[PDB]
Amino acid sequence: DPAPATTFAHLDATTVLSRAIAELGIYPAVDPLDSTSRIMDPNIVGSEHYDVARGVQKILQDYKSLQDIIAILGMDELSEEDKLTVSRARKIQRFLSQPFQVAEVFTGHLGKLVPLKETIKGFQQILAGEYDHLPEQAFYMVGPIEEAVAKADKLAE
Amino acid sequence: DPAPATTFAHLDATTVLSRAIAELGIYPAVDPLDSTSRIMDPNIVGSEHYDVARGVQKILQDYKSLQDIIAILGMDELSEEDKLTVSRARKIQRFLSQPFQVAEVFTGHLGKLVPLKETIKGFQQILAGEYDHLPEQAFYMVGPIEEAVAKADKLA
Amino acid sequence: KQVAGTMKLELAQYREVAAFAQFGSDLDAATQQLLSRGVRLTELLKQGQYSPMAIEEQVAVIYAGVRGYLDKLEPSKITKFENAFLSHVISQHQALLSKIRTDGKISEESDAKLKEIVTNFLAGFEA
Amino acid sequence: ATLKDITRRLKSIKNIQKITKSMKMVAAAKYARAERELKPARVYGVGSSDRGLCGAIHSSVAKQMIGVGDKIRSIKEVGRRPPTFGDIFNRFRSVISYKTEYSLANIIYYSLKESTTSEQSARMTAMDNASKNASEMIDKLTLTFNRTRQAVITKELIEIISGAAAL
Repeated sequence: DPAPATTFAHLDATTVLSRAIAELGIYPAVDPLDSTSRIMDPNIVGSEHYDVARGVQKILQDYKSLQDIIAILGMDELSEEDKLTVSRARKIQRFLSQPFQVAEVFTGHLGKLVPLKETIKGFQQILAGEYDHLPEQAFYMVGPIEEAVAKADKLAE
Repeated sequence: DPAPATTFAHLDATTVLSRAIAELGIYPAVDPLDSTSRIMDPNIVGSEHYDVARGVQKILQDYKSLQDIIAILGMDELSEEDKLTVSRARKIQRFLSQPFQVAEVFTGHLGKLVPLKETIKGFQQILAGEYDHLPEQAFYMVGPIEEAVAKADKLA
Repeated sequence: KQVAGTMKLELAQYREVAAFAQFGSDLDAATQQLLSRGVRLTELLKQGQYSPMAIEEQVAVIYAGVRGYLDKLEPSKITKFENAFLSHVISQHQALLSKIRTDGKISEESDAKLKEIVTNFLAGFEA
Repeated sequence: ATLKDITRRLKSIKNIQKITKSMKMVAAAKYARAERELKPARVYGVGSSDRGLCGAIHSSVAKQMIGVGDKIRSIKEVGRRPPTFGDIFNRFRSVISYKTEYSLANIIYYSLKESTTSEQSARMTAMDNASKNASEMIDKLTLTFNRTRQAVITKELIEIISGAAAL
């Protein structure tokens, strides 16, 4: 749309929110394959931050192009390394969600603020495979990686 | 789209030049299945010219039908009538290629303006299997059908 | 022009196939090699920003791929490889870089030096 | 509905068409090897599997119903590799058709090799049809896209014209 389209260029960082993503209950409904920052560069945020982020988008984009395909062609036909990137992306999507302090009236959840390093570490760990045994819904609407692990036990009974 | 829609109302024929065909070394890169003519009608070009074209079209269509089974069962699991269609098809494919005068400078090969009746005859005789015994590569980059027999006799 | 033409042809046969990639368990050796080559030439086309390459440097790295030396190397590892391999050829074999340019093409001699630099370098990498 | 909707439905069903065509080719390759291996083990006869997407195969014997093949249990690791001696059934007829102690291994071996012939036969056919359906669907959406594409453009233009003419 002329209006929003003409605005992008006046910006150093763009957070793009999506109805499709909000519809799934993922809040904030930020689209990770369409949000950008000028400073998302290793010379600036460092090679550790940059690599993680890029990875998160990689598995997410890989997943996105498998979606419509395995939706009809069945899950079972997938390679055991492919259907792991399916399980991991689906967890990272949830781990992108987060209860907000100002949205307590909407969530039922307590607001949580995640320090930068803890975010990098949490995601680094999911990409690594350290939580393939943890259930999807454990990563949903929590703060730092600890609370996903704790949430996993509460769901075990 | 209105532009090509409106245009097509005035066209009597299409020459389609394809990248696929070029990559197979066929010059001119003309697609023999995609290229049509309004005058491809026996009442205009003659009963005979009609039947040969429709046989050449048919054998090339039927050659496309087998290329999967070629990939699946190999070439030696075709029926004896089917072994022929492939040879002939592949032999027709190449005879549709032809050297151009306009490129005599670039190549060293003499070009050919091939008279209509020799064109009609060449493919007429190929379809009938009057040249099945000849090597596949004799028909490639050649003028009339005599220069195919000439190319086959020169191959040691 | 030389190595480019191969890459271009080989990536195109790849593109003919790249759909049977993540759903291909029972593929023939031929189409398995088109993918492998495809996935690796693809990695060699990735490039860091703010670091353009001299033309001979490009052909030396495309050479790695088009000649198949990376065919058995893990996709994820290719960019790391390229960085180390290129640093090495700019560091130690400036002369060889000097000769891919001068000659216009890649001489039998340059084809010899590369055949050996890569084979040994690569072994060192995977060691 | 929208250009955006149609463009995506297009992206996925162009993908689907290519895989189903390749799986068809894989099934064909395993079928011919199974068909020319059905002959000597059939005269040897008188004296399902894990993998779905082979049409009515697993359902047809589940209708007639320890099971052989994983798709039986849920309705292991069989079908994939052509079944050897060491390792209710479907009996092969044509590419399009199939009908549902030593003498014991004999009866196991007879059905098992009849089973995969019918499987890759059927899968070949199913994927052939899935691919062709997809191809027909590609065209239909392609036609819609451009009918939408033309209307949006025209619509945008009539809005501009009406706006300038009203001045």
